[PDB]
Amino acid sequence: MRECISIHVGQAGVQIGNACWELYCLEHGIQPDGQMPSDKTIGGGDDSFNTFFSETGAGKHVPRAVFVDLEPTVIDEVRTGTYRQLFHPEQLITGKEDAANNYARGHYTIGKEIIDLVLDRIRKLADQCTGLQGFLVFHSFGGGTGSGFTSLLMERLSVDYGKKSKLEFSIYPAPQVSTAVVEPYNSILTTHTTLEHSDCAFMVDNEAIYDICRRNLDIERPTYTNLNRLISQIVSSITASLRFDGALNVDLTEFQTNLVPYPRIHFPLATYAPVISAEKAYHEQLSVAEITNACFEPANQMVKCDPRHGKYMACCLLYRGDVVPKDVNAAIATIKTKRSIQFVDWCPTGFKVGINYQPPTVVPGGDLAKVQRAVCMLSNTTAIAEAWARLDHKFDLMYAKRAFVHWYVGEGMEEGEFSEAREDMAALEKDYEEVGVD
Amino acid sequence: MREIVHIQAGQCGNQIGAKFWEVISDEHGIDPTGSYHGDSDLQLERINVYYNEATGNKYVPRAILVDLEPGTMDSVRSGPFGQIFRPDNFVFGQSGAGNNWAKGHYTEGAELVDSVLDVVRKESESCDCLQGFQLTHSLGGGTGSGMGTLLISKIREEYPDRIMNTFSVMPSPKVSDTVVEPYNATLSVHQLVENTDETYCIDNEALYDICFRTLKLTTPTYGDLNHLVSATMSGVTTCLRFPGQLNADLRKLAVNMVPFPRLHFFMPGFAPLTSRQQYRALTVPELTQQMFDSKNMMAACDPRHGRYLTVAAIFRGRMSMKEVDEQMLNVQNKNSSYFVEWIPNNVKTAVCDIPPRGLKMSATFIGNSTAIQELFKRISEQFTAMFRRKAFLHWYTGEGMDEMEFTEAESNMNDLVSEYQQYQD
Amino acid sequence: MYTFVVRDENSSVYAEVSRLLLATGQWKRLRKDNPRFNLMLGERNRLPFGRLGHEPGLVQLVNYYRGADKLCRKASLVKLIKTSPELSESCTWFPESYVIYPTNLTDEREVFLAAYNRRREGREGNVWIAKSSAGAGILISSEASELLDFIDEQGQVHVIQKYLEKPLLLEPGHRKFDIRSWVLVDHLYNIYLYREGVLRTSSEPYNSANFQDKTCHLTNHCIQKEYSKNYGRYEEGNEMFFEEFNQYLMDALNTTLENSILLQIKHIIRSCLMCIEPAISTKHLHYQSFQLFGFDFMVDEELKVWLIEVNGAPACAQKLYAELCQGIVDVAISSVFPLAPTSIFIKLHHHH
Amino acid sequence: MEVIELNKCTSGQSFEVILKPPSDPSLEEIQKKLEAAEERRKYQEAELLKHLAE
Ligand SMILES: Nc1nc2c(ncn2[C@@H]2O[C@H](COP(=O)(O)OP(=O)(O)OP(=O)(O)O)[C@@H](O)[C@H]2O)c(=O)[nH]1
Ligand SMILES: Nc1ncnc2c1ncn2[C@@H]1O[C@H](COP(=O)(O)OP(=O)(O)CP(=O)(O)O)[C@@H](O)[C@H]1O
Ligand SMILES: Nc1nc2c(ncn2[C@@H]2O[C@H](COP(=O)(O)OP(=O)(O)O)[C@@H](O)[C@H]2O)c(=O)[nH]1
Ligand SMILES: CC1=NN(c2ccccc2)C(=O)C1
Ligand SMILES: CC1=NN(c2ccccc2)C(=O)C1
Ligand SMILES: [Ca+2]
Ligand SMILES: [Ca+2]
Ligand SMILES: [Ca+2]
Ligand SMILES: [Mg+2]
Ligand SMILES: [Mg+2]
Ligand SMILES: [Mg+2]
Repeated sequence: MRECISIHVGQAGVQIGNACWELYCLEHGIQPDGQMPSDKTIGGGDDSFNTFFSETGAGKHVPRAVFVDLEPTVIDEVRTGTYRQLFHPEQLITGKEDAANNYARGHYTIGKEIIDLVLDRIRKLADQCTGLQGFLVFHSFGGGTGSGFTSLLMERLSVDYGKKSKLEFSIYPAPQVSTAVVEPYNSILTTHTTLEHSDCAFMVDNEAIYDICRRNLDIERPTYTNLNRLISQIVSSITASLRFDGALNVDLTEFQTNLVPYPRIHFPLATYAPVISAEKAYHEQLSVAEITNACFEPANQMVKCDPRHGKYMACCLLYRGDVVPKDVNAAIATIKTKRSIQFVDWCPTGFKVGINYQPPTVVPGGDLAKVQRAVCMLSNTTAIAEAWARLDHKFDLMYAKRAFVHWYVGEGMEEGEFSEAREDMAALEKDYEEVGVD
Repeated sequence: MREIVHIQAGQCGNQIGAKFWEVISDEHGIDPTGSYHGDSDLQLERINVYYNEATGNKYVPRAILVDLEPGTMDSVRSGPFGQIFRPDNFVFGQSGAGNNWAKGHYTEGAELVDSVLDVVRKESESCDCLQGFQLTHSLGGGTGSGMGTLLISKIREEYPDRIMNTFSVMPSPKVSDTVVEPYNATLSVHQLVENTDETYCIDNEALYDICFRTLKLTTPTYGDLNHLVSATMSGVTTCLRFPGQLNADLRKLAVNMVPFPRLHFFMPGFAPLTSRQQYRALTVPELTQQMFDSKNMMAACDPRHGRYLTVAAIFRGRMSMKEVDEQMLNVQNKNSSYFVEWIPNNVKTAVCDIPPRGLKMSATFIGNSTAIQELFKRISEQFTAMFRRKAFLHWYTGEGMDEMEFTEAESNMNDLVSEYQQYQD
Repeated sequence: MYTFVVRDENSSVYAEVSRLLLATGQWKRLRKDNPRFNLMLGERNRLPFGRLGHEPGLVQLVNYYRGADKLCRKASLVKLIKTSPELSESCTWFPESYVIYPTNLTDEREVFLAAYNRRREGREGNVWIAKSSAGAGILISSEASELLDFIDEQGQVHVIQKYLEKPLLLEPGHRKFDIRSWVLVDHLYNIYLYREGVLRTSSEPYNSANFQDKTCHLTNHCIQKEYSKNYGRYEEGNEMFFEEFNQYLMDALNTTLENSILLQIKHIIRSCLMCIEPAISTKHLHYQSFQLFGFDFMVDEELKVWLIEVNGAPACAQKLYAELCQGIVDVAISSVFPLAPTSIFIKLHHHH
Repeated sequence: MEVIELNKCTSGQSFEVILKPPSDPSLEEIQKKLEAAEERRKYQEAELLKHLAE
């Protein structure tokens, strides 16, 4: 068994992770007070769920996670919520004033005074691990912390844990749920300083999660609670291979091995289905060919874009529930003859399939209905390049006038790091076009 | 606990801040004795932003009343919410400022400034994590304008990393106390361009024309004007006083609202503004048409003449946050030629469940428009009309000022208008 | 008050639509770089499709289908037909074509020579035509050596297809001609055929013994108006509309435009568009698409309709601009952004 | 349509299906950027105090 440490940076990172560890305890049968009746090995053991949870002498199953925020309001929710007895105070770290949506404030000014503290707390968790696999970093591109302090943490993690793997769960900024303006700057700044240090990042667009809350769940004004409960459902499907028995995506190394051929192009796309409203009278259960066939509809993409005009480099199908391999192959064959699935010539045209018989656990009193079989597809598509273009265009429209550049320059940062990072993104879009277009 | 230190200076600064504390004390459910008597926990959620917690569950506003004469503060202490304030936060002299910017900034005000900064230090030291300072005052008098700017110059020196917002009432010959109001304004405007992160411009002519014409008030008075500013100040501070998805501090708000360090002068608006047909529930489309209407703005500037860099609207009351996104996203896509197309998504909206006292719903408007240059153009005109003849300068040269410093304040404000201009094209 | 943008100042078709929209008083044009819009009249090449459908509270519509160039490129179409099962390589209405890359850059040079050598081996016609998307650049010749050499002198992709040696000829005149149909595809993928069409004829008698003087062979409206000497003799601007042509088919051949040609044009159009539907549709997309096409057809002496190419940015006839543009607004735009007949189109039903 | 590497266990199974064959900064350097930034804040804040001094 090899452990996996979780790190949540910023409000988005903290809240999301908080909903995740709620879903984890329900999926593994872990009570709010930490007790796990099914766990017969008391005080220790090398089971598949122990990669996320540790065990005390008193039978308390504690997560291997860390919550870091520069303002205490969001983390105090964890210090007093339903699952307050899970974490101990070491894992919850809070500053006093935030980075005011400023990246320079999260990377330099403020982050400099707390960076050593977070590493010391992450160290304590690594000291319990017999074989640390790496870290999963949850953060937002928009926040000053999730963008600024995250990159600084990532840069350090590569120094103290060189051979370890680091995955990301990044919240891509959507103006529909955000009242900020300087988000395009933070995003391009955090992606330039974290690129060489992240082995695989899964982007979630608040705009995509938002619509799925209105179109499928019939929620007129989705809140962060609605958005988080859905995001954690995807986080669960992508991390169950590390928390259960199986052979597909068993350790963090296999995420890059299976999903990332080229180093800089490490941004898969996530597609999930079904998403049914609990308020519905009652839904006819979809077949395996139906939920699988839905993994190609944009409405169920964690990032809005058109893969029909891109090329694939990898493709994983993580099923959960009543799914048999026979049905997966048939559904796959039918999808090829109808869909446009163009792979790159230097990669085989294939799919890696993983099946977990436990259906998706739904939070009691939640927005999602209980389904008999759900699937989450991960696929490295050059179509995801659409997301970098939109964000780059906004960076240019503002930077062309130096709008807001003084708040950043006023925290010690140099203006060159704006064009220095923008030049890098211009290269990233250049790599996607070399691999997808003719 | 993100505390804010409130300073109100001068006759206007105190009379307005007095009603301000009288307005938000009612929303948070705090009687004139500091006792809480509300029925909702949202009232106490972020209550420590403006109120300190004393013994016996008493809530004492974190304000510092400043003036160089006793009159205006004798009425506050003995007025409606006079007892709520801290008895020691009353810092005042006896000579007065004689509506002279030099007496508040260089001579009389300089003699008292130290004792005020000592009170500020008592309120700041006990702050768990200070957000910043907000100052209410007028820019056409002596104390608030003169000593107010001095008090800002000395607060940044001791707190160079704290945010500083001002509610600055601009003078207007249509509602004029003295003829030297252009001078006192031009001198402070440069101090605000330098040492303030956010200045809300509140023209008295707009406030007067808003009462006379819209509110059908035949004979407006200073009190009636202060009612508007009270409702407006309450509106813009909602994000910092009540909870919800919108978690914000002054720096977080200033970062998204001020694209250039010197163009931080906001012109606010409020709705509804109904005369006594006053109980008719105002539809969402009605609040959004007035809130974006020139007649409903308090800077006396025609927005259609300039361009918006950023615009924020905050609604209050139990309404449809879905229809809200619709009506706002309507006015934008119907009058977009007035928004700069190089700041993506500059128009944003928030919703608060707690409405002002006695309103099904309201809407505050916080605009950062280049059209505010019209406000600095009228001042500069009235200034030059007198300064060219050196009229009334003896009140100032007698206090120790040179004519050179007047020519500088003029040139500094003319640059401000030039800087606002290049962004309008 | 709807909002739109104009990013193609050269589109005569959508310069007229933009004028009508403003004439209704309920549309407001913005700067070509303003993002808050409902309808975009984008550019031809490199249209930023990736930025659409991302403005909150804005339903957005564009006048192009992303990926439709598969049907509007010389070589791209010959490849689509041969590789798409919906069309197969034995396509009956598309002249036997071959994609030929110059020797200075797959390539069907050998497959072409295999078919060219069997025609000459059976005393059959062997007149081929060379042409590329990089033309204003066409060569007609019965010699395979002159064709492949004319392509080596170029530097782009050329296509060599069989030249119809027996095209239908109008009378009097003994002259060649082509047919241009305008198809409008809305956002629901309903295929609308314009009831009106144009015949771009040649004012020179067709001569099957001289392919050098390319005037009596290429019926382009720009080649007859520059190299021909009988322009405007038989019909104005070498444009014969369906009324007079349908009137000619009844006098000389004893048939009707609908039965002998229009039934096939109404069939070729359905085939080309339904084929690429699974690739270019915007049914479940975040934005919406719609585009006007220009189907060029050949008609031989046996009253058979052939498909030459499909224009993506097609111009319209001077006498049909007003009627067709008004229809574009009624069906393509007003259906999406309604306002506050007897359709000029012939809807071609199909199975989505 | 070839299925390879079929691994079965108690709580699931995994496999691969092939349809068609194929056709850093050190710690010294990170301390300089952070301190270099800390110096430009000291510099700017120094100018501010020297400006308020005048
Ligand atoms: N999906 C989702 N997005 C969130 C959530 N909370 C915040 N966001 C998004 O995150 C962005 C704001 O950045 P934050 O992460 O909240 O800011 P931060 O990380 O705390 O950094 P600072 O505020 O500068 O201290 C906005 O785009 C929000 O839409 C959440 O709970 N779920
Ligand atoms: N296989 C073929 N058989 C007979 N004639 C042909 C032919 N291919 C092309 N032509 C002639 O060439 C003309 C079309 O030329 P082509 O379409 O290749 O150039 P172009 O695309 O610039 C003209 P358009 O404006 O219609 O797109 C037709 O008028 C037709 O008479
Ligand atoms: N809205 C409003 N404006 C005021 C009030 N009192 C004074 N003013 C304005 O402020 C200016 C005079 O400033 P003043 O209050 O005397 O400043 P002070 O000398 O520091 O007390 C005049 O131009 C008035 O228009 C008030 O109660 N309400
Ligand atoms: C007081 C302040 N209120 N605000 C503010 C800005 C936008 C919306 C709501 C509030 C500031 O920036 C300073
Ligand atoms: C309400 C709020 N409006 N805003 C805001 C910010 C930038 C532009 C427009 C609006 C806040 O920060 C909080
Ligand atoms: Ca155990
Ligand atoms: Ca590494
Ligand atoms: Ca004295
Ligand atoms: Mg934050
Ligand atoms: Mg006075
Ligand atoms: Mg052409």
